Amino acid sequence: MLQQPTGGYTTLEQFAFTIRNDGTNATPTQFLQLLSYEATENELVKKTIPTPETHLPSARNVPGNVYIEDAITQALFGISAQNVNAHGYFSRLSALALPNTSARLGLDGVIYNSETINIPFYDPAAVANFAATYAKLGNASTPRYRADMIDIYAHVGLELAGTDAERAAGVMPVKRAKFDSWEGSLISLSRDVVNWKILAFLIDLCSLEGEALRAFKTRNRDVFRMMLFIMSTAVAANVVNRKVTKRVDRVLEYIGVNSMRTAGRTATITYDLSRHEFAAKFLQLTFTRWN
Amino acid sequence: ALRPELAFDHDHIIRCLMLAAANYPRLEGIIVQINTGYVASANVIRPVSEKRYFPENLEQNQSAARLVSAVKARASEADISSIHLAIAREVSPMFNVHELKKIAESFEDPSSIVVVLEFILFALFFPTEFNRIKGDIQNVLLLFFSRWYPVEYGIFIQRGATYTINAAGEFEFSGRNEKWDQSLYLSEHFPALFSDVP
Amino acid sequence: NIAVAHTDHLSVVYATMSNFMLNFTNNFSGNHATFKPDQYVITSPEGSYKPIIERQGETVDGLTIIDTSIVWPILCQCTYPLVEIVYPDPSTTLSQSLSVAQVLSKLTLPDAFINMILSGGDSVVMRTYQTEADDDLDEGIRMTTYDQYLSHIRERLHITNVPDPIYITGASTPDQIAASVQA
Amino acid sequence: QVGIPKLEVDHISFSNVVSMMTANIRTGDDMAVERVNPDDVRAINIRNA
Amino acid sequence: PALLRDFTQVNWLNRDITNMLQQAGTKYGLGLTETRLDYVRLVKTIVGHALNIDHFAASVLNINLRALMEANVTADDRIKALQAHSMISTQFHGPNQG
Amino acid sequence: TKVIFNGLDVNTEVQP
Amino acid sequence: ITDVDSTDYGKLTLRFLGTLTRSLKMQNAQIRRIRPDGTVLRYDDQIDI
Repeated sequence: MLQQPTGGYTTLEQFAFTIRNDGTNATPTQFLQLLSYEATENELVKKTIPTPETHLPSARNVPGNVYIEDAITQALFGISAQNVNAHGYFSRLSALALPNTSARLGLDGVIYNSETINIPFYDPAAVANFAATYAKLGNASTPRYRADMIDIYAHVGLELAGTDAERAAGVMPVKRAKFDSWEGSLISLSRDVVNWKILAFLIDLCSLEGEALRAFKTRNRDVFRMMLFIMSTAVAANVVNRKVTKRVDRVLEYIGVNSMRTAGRTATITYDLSRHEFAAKFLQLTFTRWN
Repeated sequence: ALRPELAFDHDHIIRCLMLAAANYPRLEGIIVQINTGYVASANVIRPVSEKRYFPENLEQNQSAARLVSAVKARASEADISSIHLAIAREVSPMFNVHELKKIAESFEDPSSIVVVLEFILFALFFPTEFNRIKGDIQNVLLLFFSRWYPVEYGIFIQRGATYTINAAGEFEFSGRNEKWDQSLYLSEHFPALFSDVP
Repeated sequence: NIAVAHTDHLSVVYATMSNFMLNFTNNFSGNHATFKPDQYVITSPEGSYKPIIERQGETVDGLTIIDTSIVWPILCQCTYPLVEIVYPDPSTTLSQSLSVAQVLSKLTLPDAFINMILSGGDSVVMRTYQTEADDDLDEGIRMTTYDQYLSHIRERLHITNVPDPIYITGASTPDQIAASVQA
Repeated sequence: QVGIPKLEVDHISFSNVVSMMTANIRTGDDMAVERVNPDDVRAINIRNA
Repeated sequence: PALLRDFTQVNWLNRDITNMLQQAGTKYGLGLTETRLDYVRLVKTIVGHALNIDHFAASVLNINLRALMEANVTADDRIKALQAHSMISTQFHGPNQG
Repeated sequence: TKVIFNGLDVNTEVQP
Repeated sequence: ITDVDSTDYGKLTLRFLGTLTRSLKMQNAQIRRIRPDGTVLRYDDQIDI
């Protein structure tokens, strides 16, 4: 029954987000330094983000317990081909949104009906606010509710590849980002970033207050710029790798502009139609909370 | 005067019957067995020899030919046991959420009223036992209010096809068209076509 | 030509059958606008879950999938007593259900027993640390794991109307420790 | 402190967790699903729909 | 060559295995490891077994099962293509399985 | 004759 | 051993699946009321005997 000192569960060594590359294991901060980019002249301008709709879906009665956490990641950064998922037990979340409920949310990423014996879980009070915002992710494919899978991506590219000199004006030149690679590359970061404990992050966003939110956003604006990069190569138009003499570069076509089908096919992670609606519903919901 | 036996208890028999309604699957079938034989013993109803549903006679006719076959492909056979099972299901407690043997019929001609009339007569001889299946029977009833005659369907669906009874009273119609499926029977969703609100 | 022998001889049939030995749960439907099952569940604090009513397809027996076509035979091919009258004696039904209530109570006995043994219950397994002075393999303080608490103590003190045990203070409250524990 | 993926190193491992399948999940069989004919052909509508 | 950690006469080799295997780095295991339960039905389905194969063959067996379980399409989405092959105004009643 | 049966029906067969 | 046989126990048999079996190891199973969402409620008298 862990608690947060307002440092948050992210101020802990229990679960930390680390990519493995370079023959040893490294933190996200060290990785991003390799991403160097130029310009190709198609101005990607920051639009406004429309507020979400308050109505929460109903968690249709369900016996047993689903791994609510699993699906959140298994859709966003899921590597292995994921079939249609617009359907599913994806809104049991809202059953935590009400005041007095007994249903608890454990560590590891499960949603128990009744707290059982020997299972460590997040604090029942700070998991409430996380739900009154993310249980709203249940209606991701209901017509007349789904977000728009175009404009948010403009917001995304201004984040992982936008030098501050640009974001302060709200406009930037479309970039083509290439870092140096190894073998599997793009697919390897996916099989890696999947098992990260995303819930250990999102809970902090909706609780931690201005004192420990300005400090929280400063140490974690990088764990965000990591699960935002992989989520981006699932959109880019090309992945062709340039060649030096012995070196290899993974030029990525157009980060921040959204096409409709993956450049990866075989080389990188791939999305599906049912997932395009999903990524837009996540990316929209999370940005208001972050920004 | 004393009997004398070990007094038949109220409790326990209620708990041991309740635990059996979670492990033992055929409990329901045994509860039916005891009170269905009572119906057949009281000699309340029994099937007859000949048939006489739709005639008033002088039928078999050329114009009737269409209406004749519509009622014929709806006729249930007077099986002694099938009759008793309907009278018994009316009172007996259930553990599985049963639903209707569904029919696919696009309401095309005036002779298709022989389907909506069946759902009327079923809702009278068995008013309970009609509550449980009220939603799945609603799903095949909306075709009668759309294809047969619209405008009302267009303004009724505008309000929505489902509501929640909560808010300590009142009704909360959700402005969206959805299907029933029966899987959401035991929750906070009442089929909105049976509301009564105008 | 049916309603008389349908709302008299058949009406007094349900009127009595509504109150038998093995019929208990309310299946009332006189207000389709507002009515729900209100189901119960068998749950243990030690990870177990079993409902009484649940979603499933048809079983290997004719209790699921209610046929709605069983209406036309009972309006045409069914002679009534047309109201000679036979009253079924109470003996054959009162004893019938009395023995069915026996099989259940005698069949549910094993798994309610062997299950009960591997539960422990009415125990704690605690440890006491000697606060110097003179020891005694006693006194000191009484430690128990949180999981042992929630299983035995928490569901038992919950039956009565007592506010849940007070949290130990980071600050010192050697004053009201027992005053809040008194409630 | 995480787990280094074993699919990329040299030295061969000789024991690991394999995701099996129980006797409940079954694949590639049949469904006794039934048909119901359109009854009459004359009043079918391919025109728009 | 770890499951014999206390069954061999050869003395030198024994002390060695029960030292690098006892180590605070690695650990051996065998049998049933964990279980994934079912949502609506409530039965065990996908069980993990700490099997005795090698990493090269165990990797291939997991690609298969994962692509069978990440399909998320039940055998009931079969009757939606079985119907594209008959009179335009026909239909089916699926024996729901999930 | 149209006989009264209870459960679901069996006709055509699907394929993997 | 006491004659009273269990032909089927805890096991549910659907006709289109076969014969699935549950566990039988409960503990302090206190029959309690379920709220619509699928959560154990508590003891509110005048509603639960």
